[PDB]
Amino acid sequence: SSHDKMLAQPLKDSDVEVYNIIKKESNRQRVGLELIASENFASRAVLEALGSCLNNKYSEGYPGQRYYGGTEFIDELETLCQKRALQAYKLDPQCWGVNVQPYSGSPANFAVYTALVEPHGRIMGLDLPDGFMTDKKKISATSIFFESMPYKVNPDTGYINYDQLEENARLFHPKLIIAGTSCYSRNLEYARLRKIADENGAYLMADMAHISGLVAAGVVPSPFEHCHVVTTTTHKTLRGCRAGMIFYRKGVKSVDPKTGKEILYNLESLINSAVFPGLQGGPHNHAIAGVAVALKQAMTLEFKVYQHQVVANCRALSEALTELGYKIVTGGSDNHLILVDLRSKGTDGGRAEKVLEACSIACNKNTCPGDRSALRPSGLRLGTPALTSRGLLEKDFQKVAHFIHRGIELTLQIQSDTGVRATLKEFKERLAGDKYQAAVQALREEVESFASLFPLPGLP
Amino acid sequence: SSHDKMLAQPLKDSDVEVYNIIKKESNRQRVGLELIASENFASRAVLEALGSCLNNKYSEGYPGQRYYGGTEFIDELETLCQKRALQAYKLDPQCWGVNVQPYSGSPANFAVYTALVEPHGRIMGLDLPDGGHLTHGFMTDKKKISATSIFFESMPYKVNPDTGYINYDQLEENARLFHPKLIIAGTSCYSRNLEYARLRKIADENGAYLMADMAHISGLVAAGVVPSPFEHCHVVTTTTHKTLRGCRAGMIFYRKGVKSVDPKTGKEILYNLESLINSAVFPGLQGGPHNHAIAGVAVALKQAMTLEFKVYQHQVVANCRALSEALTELGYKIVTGGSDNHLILVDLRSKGTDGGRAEKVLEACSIACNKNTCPGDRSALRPSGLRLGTPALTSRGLLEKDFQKVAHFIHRGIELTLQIQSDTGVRATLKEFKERLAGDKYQAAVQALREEVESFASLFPLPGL
Amino acid sequence: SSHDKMLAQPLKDSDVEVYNIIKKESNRQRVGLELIASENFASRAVLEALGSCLNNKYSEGYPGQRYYGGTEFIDELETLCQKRALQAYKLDPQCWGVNVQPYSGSPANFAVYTALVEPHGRIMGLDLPDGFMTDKKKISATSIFFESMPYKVNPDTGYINYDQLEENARLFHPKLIIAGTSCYSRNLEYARLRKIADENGAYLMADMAHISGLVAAGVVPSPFEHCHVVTTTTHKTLRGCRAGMIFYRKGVKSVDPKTGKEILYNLESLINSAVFPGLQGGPHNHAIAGVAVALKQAMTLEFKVYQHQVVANCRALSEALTELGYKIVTGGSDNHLILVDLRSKGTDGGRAEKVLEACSIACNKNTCPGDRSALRPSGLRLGTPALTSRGLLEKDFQKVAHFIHRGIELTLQIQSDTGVRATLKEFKERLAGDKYQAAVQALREEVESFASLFPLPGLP
Amino acid sequence: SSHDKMLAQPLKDSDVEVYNIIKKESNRQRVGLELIASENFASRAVLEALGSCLNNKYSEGYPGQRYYGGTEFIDELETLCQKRALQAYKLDPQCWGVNVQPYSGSPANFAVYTALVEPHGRIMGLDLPDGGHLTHGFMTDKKKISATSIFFESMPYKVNPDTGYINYDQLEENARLFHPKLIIAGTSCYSRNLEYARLRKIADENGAYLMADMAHISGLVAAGVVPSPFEHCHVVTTTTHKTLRGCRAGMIFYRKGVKSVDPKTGKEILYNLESLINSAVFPGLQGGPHNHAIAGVAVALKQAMTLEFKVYQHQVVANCRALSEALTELGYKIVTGGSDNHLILVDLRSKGTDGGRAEKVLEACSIACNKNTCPGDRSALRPSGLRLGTPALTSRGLLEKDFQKVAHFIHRGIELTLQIQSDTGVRATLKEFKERLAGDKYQAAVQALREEVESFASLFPLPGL
Repeated sequence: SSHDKMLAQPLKDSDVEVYNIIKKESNRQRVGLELIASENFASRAVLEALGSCLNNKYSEGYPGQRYYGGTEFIDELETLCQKRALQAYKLDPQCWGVNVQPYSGSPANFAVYTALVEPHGRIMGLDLPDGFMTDKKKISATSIFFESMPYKVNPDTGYINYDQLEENARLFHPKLIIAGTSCYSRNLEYARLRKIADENGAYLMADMAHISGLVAAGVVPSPFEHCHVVTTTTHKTLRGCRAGMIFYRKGVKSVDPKTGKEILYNLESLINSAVFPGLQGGPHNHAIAGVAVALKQAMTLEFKVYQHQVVANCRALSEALTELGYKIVTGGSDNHLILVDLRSKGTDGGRAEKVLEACSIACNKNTCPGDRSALRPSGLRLGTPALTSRGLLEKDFQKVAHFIHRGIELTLQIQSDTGVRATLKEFKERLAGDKYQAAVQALREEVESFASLFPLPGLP
Repeated sequence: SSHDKMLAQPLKDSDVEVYNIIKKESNRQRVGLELIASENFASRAVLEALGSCLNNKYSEGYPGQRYYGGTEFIDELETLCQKRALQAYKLDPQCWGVNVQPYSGSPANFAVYTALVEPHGRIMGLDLPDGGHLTHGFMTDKKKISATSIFFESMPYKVNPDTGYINYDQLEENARLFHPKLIIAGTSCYSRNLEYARLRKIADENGAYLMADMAHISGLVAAGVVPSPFEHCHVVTTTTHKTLRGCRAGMIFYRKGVKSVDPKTGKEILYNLESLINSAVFPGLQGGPHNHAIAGVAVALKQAMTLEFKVYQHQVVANCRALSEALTELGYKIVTGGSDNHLILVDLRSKGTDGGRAEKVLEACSIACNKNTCPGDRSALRPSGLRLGTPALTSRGLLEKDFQKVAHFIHRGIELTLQIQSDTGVRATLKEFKERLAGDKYQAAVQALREEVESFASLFPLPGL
Repeated sequence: SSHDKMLAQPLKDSDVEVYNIIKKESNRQRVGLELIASENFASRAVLEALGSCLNNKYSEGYPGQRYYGGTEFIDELETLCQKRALQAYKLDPQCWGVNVQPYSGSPANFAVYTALVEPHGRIMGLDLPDGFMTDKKKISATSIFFESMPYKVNPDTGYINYDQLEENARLFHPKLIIAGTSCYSRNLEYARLRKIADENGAYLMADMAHISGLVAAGVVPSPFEHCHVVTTTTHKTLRGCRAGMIFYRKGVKSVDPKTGKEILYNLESLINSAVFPGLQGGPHNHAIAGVAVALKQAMTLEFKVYQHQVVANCRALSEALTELGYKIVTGGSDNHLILVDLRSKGTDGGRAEKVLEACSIACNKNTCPGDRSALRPSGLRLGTPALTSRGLLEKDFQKVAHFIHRGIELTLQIQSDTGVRATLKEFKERLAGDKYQAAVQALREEVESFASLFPLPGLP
Repeated sequence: SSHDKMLAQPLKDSDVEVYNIIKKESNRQRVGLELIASENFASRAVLEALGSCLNNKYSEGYPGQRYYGGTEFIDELETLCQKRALQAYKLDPQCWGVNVQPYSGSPANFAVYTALVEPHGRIMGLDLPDGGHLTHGFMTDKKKISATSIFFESMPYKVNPDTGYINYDQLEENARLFHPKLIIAGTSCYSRNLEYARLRKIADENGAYLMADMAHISGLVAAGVVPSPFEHCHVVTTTTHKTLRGCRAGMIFYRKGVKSVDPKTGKEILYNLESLINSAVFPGLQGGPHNHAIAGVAVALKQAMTLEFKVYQHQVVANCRALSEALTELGYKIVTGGSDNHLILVDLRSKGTDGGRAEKVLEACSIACNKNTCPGDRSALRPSGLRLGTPALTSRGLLEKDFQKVAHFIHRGIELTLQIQSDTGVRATLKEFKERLAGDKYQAAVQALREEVESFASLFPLPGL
């Protein structure tokens, strides 16, 4: 019965190519060390929920205002998901509302923009290379469909120039202030941004994606106390699937003493109209189920213990890097991400990242505060949200730092052999050169011996 | 301690609520009759590929222009997926390019819009009550609803209410006055084929691009039973589920090679849609692609290239024709006479009722249906037609005699609708009708009907696991 | 000293160049036959009003809401002007308002566009070649700042296709539909356009610039019966200065059946804000005084007698031209214009009109349905009211008909001698032939001796 | 018969109402004292040229590319006018071009905007409450008022509230963040000179154009007493009256010739602003130009090229310095310390009052002035400064002692205003101030002051007629 078995044949028997590809990817992820702030591993429950039968049911609409029938279970599931989302951050249901229909973070941001900014409006957000539009063309859709004037961080101290921000806000008259960032270890002053938005009558939007889990454990002050709209995601902190969440205020905005009447919020209806049928159509029920499972798993004491272990291991890694003689800029860090400058060592960030990738070591490259050169980014970024989930410890992070030191010594040897005056092309030519490849091979094997010890969460 | 079990505990033991919800949903879908056109059941291979470790790896960028390291396996997988996509439609790789980065159909449509329309431009697509989609342009005189109508200027063309076919003459006359930049060829409720040759001629006369939307007929194009629009259209946006039995994703096919030749100088002009689409998709709108979705699309495309898929599509169209003839045998008014696809539109005005009441009554007896307006209706909030789809049941093993039995069941349901409407009068409202559905008078009849249809549905298996 | 003379010396003593230029222009205008429909001759009263001391006063704003002090006289003058404007068309002041601040017709159109179209909106109006935007670029500012698609008349008969207009407007959803014409001299069904606007909830715009004074004499049905906003100029019919007027509806728009309430018109405030301080600044008081004098002179029986003489002379000229074998197209026209065709003779309108300008006869080409090319026009439009303002009678119009017949004969002779396949520059060179120069000089002497008998209105 | 009596009747016999209105206006202008900066009396030659028969002739089009016929005289007049305009400012015809077709300053500004800014672009002009003009961009948080703010995106820069000079540093820092396409250099209530070199450097660093507006100094640049901005600016729009003694019109000067050369290929780039400006003026916004206005501005430009004009401008600046020193001696605070142009701004916060009431009190005694906010005022509804213009009275033949007498009269008026304000209290509203002004107690004093100033002003003639 091959005709009936076609819909029931396993993946190993149906397509061996993708099966071998997935097996090789799992083998690489198991024996390869990962040091990336955005990299993590999801639990098995969310993986089982993604492969559920909810991928077939079409559920356009909202509970009580659906378009199709037989959506009682879907409505109950989404209600449970939104209740768990509201309870995870300890928010009053009468004043806060959550939406999980957007597919990811960028669609959620675009929906919020179409709902609030009234395209061709004015936005004020943080600059891209400081943690986006050009004079010749516009790359990001936010600059294409909307007008934005970014504010620059102070190049001397490294903090937001609040006086210049207020001046540019009162001179530009924006409609929404973006209180979000990608590379900023210091905590933002949400109260000052809130009072600025109240003085200018604009809204405040925060982006707590990269810290979505850090706020869950109460390690970072919650931005829900001042910001009106709070957009975030579910991965890179919560070990969940790829989805987006939007938090908006509900209730009375401010009572008007001129007429004695009160004004109610209107963000809920605008957002609900912007998500559907504005941009997206049928939501992903499996994604909502995975998000609900991740949110329920995050509301346990084990999540707080894991976050404490994360911050402790980050502090231990910073201390180990400082002990060996490395210069950690910006006075360490106040979050999980770690930024180090290897300019004084005599090695470039991109070359070091390439040599680390050659020996099964992962990292990230980004510019440093006060951009001085776009061709030589020396802001090598480190993070361990996934190694802590696997079961790494500070005594093991000492050996990880020893491996990083061996890698930087290999990079120094390569730069001394090929020459510091050599361009990037001839350097890329000598990554797999035999001259020292055996040494590089050594830098691989021991690393593998360190990777096969710890297990890999997921499906067996 | 408990940290090792937290990342390894099964969902049945971790969260019993969502487990019971999924079990109840599967039990409902097993004993139910699904007649929605955009409804199908994915295979086990796609479900297993979606729940792989690819959800952990971040793969922002394009092959050869990646931003991070260690992307060999992801690049190989995406290359295999795009090769299978190009081979599934028998397209020359030197003349056609495929992109699978968009998350779904609407993101792909918005990406093509921001790439080619040059926002604040002019768009002409199919009207929504005439079988169009929300992304094809929809706006009223009061305010704009769809994002395509907000960011762009859309003017949809009307369909001929007498014969039911698209009035190509009115479109040609309006193209000279409106001067559009891109013509949308996409249908959601339409039982006939489109004249892509005349649309391409009009686009060349007006100097505009052509964007086809083969969402429903996609799998049909995989079987060769429907003329492929790749012969005339420039851009082609399509989905992966619906009928192709894949995960929720979108695919964009664009032209490559020489677009035109200058007769005077002789210089060869090359296409420029590839770079624009690649820039609009990333980092224009979306960020990190879903590797699991790409793997599922690749598996579905590999499974579609078999003869079993063509046999399944032939059985789908045969059961569609059988259901159509069995329903027109009972005296039901069918628009346009027949159907050239899997979806059919049954008109209820010949029975003295509307589509909403019949859809709700079918919903009461576990019969999946959807309402839709007919060409020539005086109001959009009171639809008179019902949309039925064959492949949802055909994927389970339904036959011609079984389809005739389901047609008799829908006839009995329509008789029940007429009885309930005559019991509450002709001047009643819809709330009173819904209250009469849950009444004790018709409780026994609808209960017996639901039990009968559930016993009939329990004989066929349900794919998944 | 010299300061007492610099601001007191006449124009003849100050600058002799512009003085001689004005003298030559007046001499040319004295001996000649201006056959353009747009040209006219203003009275001496408005000429003295333009040279008044009102040019020094720099006033801004509207009466009762001025910015500077001591504007009582300007406010009284503007009130008298608007009262005379309302009384000239027999309009109820409680339902109609008039504004004279716009400088000309196109500024008034742009002001009402910024007031009622909400730029980046939708407009529906007649195109250029049927009495405007290209496929590559945009020429008019209306297509640049606003989106618009034109509706075209049927090619067989030439009347407005109202059914196709309804079918297009039902899907295009226009915000304001205009009703104007420059070469389509057939009456428009304003009731059907009003019904269309009420069905689509849009506004109706009228352009009575060509028939403005013709509405003052009651010869043409007034478009104020159905149209909401009616713009018009001040010259070419009423013999006034360069200015424009905007008429808008006032009162209750419609009754609200929900609670028995009523919706009042708000076009007044929008038009006022768009005019000032939207586009223009300080209005021209001299222009206001001139248009006020013109409106006061137009409300007399002499104006109606002049319009009757205009239409009688137009009928007589059309009959005299038809008698001489010249095929008049569309049976002439309705109000004041005639259009002779020369395609039956063989020569185009361009050669005839350039020979006419060579023999001191003022004519101009125009685009009409049938003449698919502007470089080779077949339509020669003339103008009646100028000769009537100069005092020409029926026998005088017959003499002008004999003169234009002789001119067409001379043009045909020139074309036959130079060849029908010759280019335009060959025709220009043949126009300077010895015998042709003698003939055109004789014709010029004849027409100058004919025109010297009739006086020229203006300053002594 | 009737046509000889209607079209030849004088204005006094035809319409007596407008005749009496004009007579009353002339009497008010002769007996009253005007101190507004944007006020002047045109010569009799311009008034005679305005009333010529040129109003009848239509001149739609450009010289050499006309549409109608018989325009040789109008073409020669426009050529003479543009030649006089080019020669008045000592500009090379091969490098500069002039256009006089715009009707006024605002239409010319809008034409330059729609020609160069590429609407929906970004502009940076001077703020309205900081001495700027309304056409230079002005918008609030609730809605947009100016058409420039509606069609374009404008972000104005403020003036230093401490010293009173334009903060070029803040403008330079904001130019890199806003990325403007055109920088506006213009003002209406600024008593100092502009640093056009710094603005040109900022524009070259940002790659944007520099649009100058020399309206209030249109005459000052003619006599060479103020440095000309043509050395750095590309496009300069100006008026024809205010301080030039001409009719209502506007002029636009644009650069011509080679803009820059390519260092790599060696090919020189030519300017393209001429064609864009010509297309934006006609048939972009306006239609048929005013030949009488062209003749009047030509006469004014020919009269301005004499030595009497330079002597008049020197007398204006001397009387302005004398009035400034008299106001400083009278204990009144002068903004920015002095004035380098014809206009001055006197602050009233040093005496404990505002300009709103003082303006109307001066108007009650036949003293014309205008209120304006001072740099540092927290509310635009209560302005504190008063703007005074010397060239309005200098055109009649006043001297330093005459301006000192006017300053003494203004001081007495300010004393009366302070007395009236103290009589009604500080917490009183402006309407209560108006009602208290109607009382005979102060009405007798203001009437005596009005009689005195009228008897003083009647001793001087009034140009015109």
